[PDB]
Amino acid sequence: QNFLNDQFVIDSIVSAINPQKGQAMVEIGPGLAALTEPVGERLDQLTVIELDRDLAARLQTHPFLGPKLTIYQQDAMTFNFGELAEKMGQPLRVFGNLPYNISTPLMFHLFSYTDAIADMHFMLQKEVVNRLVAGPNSKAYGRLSVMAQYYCNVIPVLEVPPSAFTPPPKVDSAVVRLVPHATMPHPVKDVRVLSRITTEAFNQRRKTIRNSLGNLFSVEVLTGMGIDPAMRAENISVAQYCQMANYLAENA
Amino acid sequence: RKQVSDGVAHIHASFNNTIVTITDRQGNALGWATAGGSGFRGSRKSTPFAAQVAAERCADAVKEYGIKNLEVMVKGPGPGRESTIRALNAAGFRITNITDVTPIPHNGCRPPKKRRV
Amino acid sequence: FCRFTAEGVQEIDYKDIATLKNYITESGKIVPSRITGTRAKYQRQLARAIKRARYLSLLPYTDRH
Amino acid sequence: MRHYEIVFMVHPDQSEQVPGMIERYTAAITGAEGKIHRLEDWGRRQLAYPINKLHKAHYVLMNVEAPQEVIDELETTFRFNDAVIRSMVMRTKHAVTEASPMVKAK
Amino acid sequence: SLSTEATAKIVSEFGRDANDTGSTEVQVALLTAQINHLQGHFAEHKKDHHSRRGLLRMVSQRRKLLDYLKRKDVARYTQLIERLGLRR
Amino acid sequence: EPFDVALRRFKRSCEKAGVLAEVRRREFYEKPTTERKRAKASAVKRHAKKLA
RNA sequence: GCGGCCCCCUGGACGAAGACUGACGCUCAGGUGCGAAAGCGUGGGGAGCAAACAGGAUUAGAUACCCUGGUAGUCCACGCCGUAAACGAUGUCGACUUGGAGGUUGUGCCCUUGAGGCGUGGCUUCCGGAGCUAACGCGUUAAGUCGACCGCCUGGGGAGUACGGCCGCAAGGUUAAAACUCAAAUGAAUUGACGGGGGCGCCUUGA
Ligand SMILES: [Mg+2]
Ligand SMILES: [Mg+2]
Ligand SMILES: [Mg+2]
Repeated sequence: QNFLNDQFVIDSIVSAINPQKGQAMVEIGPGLAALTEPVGERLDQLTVIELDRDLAARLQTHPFLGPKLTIYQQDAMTFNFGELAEKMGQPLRVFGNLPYNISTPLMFHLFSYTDAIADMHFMLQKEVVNRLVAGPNSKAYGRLSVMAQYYCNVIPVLEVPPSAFTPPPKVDSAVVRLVPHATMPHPVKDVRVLSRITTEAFNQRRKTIRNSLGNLFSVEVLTGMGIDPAMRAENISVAQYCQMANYLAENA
Repeated sequence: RKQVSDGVAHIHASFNNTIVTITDRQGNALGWATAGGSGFRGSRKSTPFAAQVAAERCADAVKEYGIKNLEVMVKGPGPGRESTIRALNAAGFRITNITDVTPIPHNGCRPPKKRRV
Repeated sequence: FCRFTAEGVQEIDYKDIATLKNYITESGKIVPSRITGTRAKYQRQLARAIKRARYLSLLPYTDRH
Repeated sequence: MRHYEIVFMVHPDQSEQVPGMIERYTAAITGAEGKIHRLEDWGRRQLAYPINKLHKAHYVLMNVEAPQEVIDELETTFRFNDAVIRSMVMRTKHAVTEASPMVKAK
Repeated sequence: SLSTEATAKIVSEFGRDANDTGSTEVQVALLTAQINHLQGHFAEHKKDHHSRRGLLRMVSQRRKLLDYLKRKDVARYTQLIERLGLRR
Repeated sequence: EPFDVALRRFKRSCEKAGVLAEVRRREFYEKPTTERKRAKASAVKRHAKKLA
């Protein structure tokens, strides 16, 4: 597990977040006081979840912070952010740092709240961030990056050396921000069709899509959509993936 | 109520459990017991004692069906072979054929992968 | 060794079940050559012979069958 | 031409037609201008394990020097003739005339 | 890989007498006959690469012998390749 | 024929058959490189005793 | 790389004893072809196993380690890819140069036979002399002594990475930089730590 150590990049992250009132801000994983303090400072009042009840006591008893935040002590994947968006008057800014096994769940739970979230701002490991922003025709591309880029516009904020962290890992990591689309540029009939199309395709990414999505559609459907079935799964943009999803859903 | 006597006894022993079953000469089951039904779970389920107790439970079941003769065969890699068959010597029968009948393949199909432990 | 070498020097054999029985376990498996005392040349011939003898049910494969 | 051993076994309940089989196959050999150096039967003989759920089946040997062609004929005649339950053909080094140990035991 | 009798026909054709074996003519002839025969093998046995490694050795051996004879005597070379139809 | 002497006779037969050692070792597949390495490792682990 | 058995076709090798050709040889840039495992292509097959995946557990967390499942794949025919610590990390060919204990496979002579015992090729394993080697070690199957030709290296990173060309269905392969940066980077071997020990203050590794 990790949390940051050096004021230069702490200050860079909290300043790049631009946390002020007129925003429905909520931290998750406040962790070490050093990086939760500047955001709880700049916001006149701030909401937070900590997963740990002991750290939640450490910070809630801290007079810089307990008087200056409202604090919650539970697994955030239980947490009803759609009601917190109502209680905070406008859709949320959700942000912070974590041990990040939970990362994959965080994204899906955030996406379960794409209406209730205004934006997300989080640190993550280099490979998963570069995947999350990957262009369709790259080895870094794939199913989770597809779903992420489907739900939101995604934007690297800044990148951080491993010696910057309190227990310094071996692994460089970056803060990234993302934005649930105000209207989906890719309208879809359902997301489960996307999720299964993408998993089938990426479970078979070395073979032709005739030997991946063509295990379900015909070649004449695919070419009828304007898609060459002789491509590989990692040639395919989210645009034609959502077109396939709509085709599956509407022809079923 | 049926009384017959010609008996084949099968011991099916494994590192989780030992089943024991009694059959006629035809191979038709007369009755059976395990260890797990003897009541032991987890670690106790695969012990020489639990395999004796399983044999006692079968010995009671055959008292109702047949008891004069038995031919006992043994299978699976598990513990308690001696323990369960000497528990057939309880209410002892007149038996003479013993070998295992443990399945050995002549280079049969791919076993599971080893545990990463 | 030299007495077992004479067993090889004298003969090369298949269908002599009486001699094949000198080189099998009761469970029907082939005996390893070091235990037979015979030289590897004859061990190969014996193995080939035993395989044929099993094919024609002259010898069992196992104890049971 | 190639010397061969041909060795085969017949169902106990068809063992009576075995002379007719020796006729059919020996006529194929001499009708190929091949020659024969042993013909033997070892009677009904018990099996180390069941063949086709049977026991006691009848065993036969030939030592032969026919051209390759007709060996495949009589071979495939074994897959046609269900009275033959198994056969093995061996491209042996020489013609051999001394009786089988299965006979010499008598 | 040839019958003694096909070998006998070839050496009694291309050879000086029955005492000759391995005059260049004898060699290239029996080697050629073998190469001709093996076309029937590989025409079925496409995947028999380990066998065709021997064929490659044989055709190159044929080439080497022919070229030696060509520089040693063009007449023997030309009448021999004529008889075998070589440089086909 | 005492039951426990027939049991000893049986125990000798299954020991001579090696069947528990076989079914023990047969429990998993193996990448053939590792039994190759283990085989030659045992071969030298043996040969070191030959020297006196 | 090749392992049940039989058949059918088929490659190479070694010994025997002559006979025969008559330097026909070796090496080999380009070139050509063969080339594990994985993956791809087209159409089958799919028992067992099993990336991915799915679900149950474990753990501070666990993405692992555990379990119950499970697709691709694994199999086959026909295409492709063309890489592996594809390593004896040891180019190919030829000559020479102490020994010793085996293994395997021909062969000759002697066998008193049957064992034996004199020889005598081939292949192959382990010791080790000389010599060689930074040292480790290699050592007549050289890493000794040498002859012919081919391949390859020129500090460490940047980097087998860029770019271009080629090649590939795609993966990728292949050929292949430089800027820039550092005073090293590296091989072997010696002595303490090791240490967790392990045995009995002492020898010394379940670590
Ligand atoms: Mg395929
Ligand atoms: Mg494969
Ligand atoms: Mg490159």
